[PDB]
Amino acid sequence: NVFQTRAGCLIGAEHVNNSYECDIPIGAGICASYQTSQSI
Amino acid sequence: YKTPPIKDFGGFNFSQILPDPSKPSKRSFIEDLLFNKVTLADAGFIKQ
Ligand SMILES: *[C@@H]1O[C@H](CO)[C@@H](O)[C@H](O)[C@H]1NC(C)=O
Repeated sequence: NVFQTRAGCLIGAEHVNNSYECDIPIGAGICASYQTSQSI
Repeated sequence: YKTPPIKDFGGFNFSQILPDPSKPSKRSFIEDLLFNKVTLADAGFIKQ
């Protein structure tokens, strides 16, 4: 689940294509949340 | 709110400050000038 952003390399969270009111600010317009199995 | 679809405001010219859909950013001419004036120092966010 390696993902590349402009704030750094993120390991442990899968990348999606939707856009909601973001939960945890990562940076550079990228946020993260805990959703559904269960994952980040 | 989306930018106005038609431009008949009555003679007033807003193309100077409205965004131009010609560059990968939505910055107008004034915004581009203002960005070009001040220079940053962090040099991006990635330095391996
Ligand atoms: C990774 O290096 C490449 C150049 O080979 C560059 O396109 C990219 O900007 C670098 N990664 C980030 C997040 O900037």
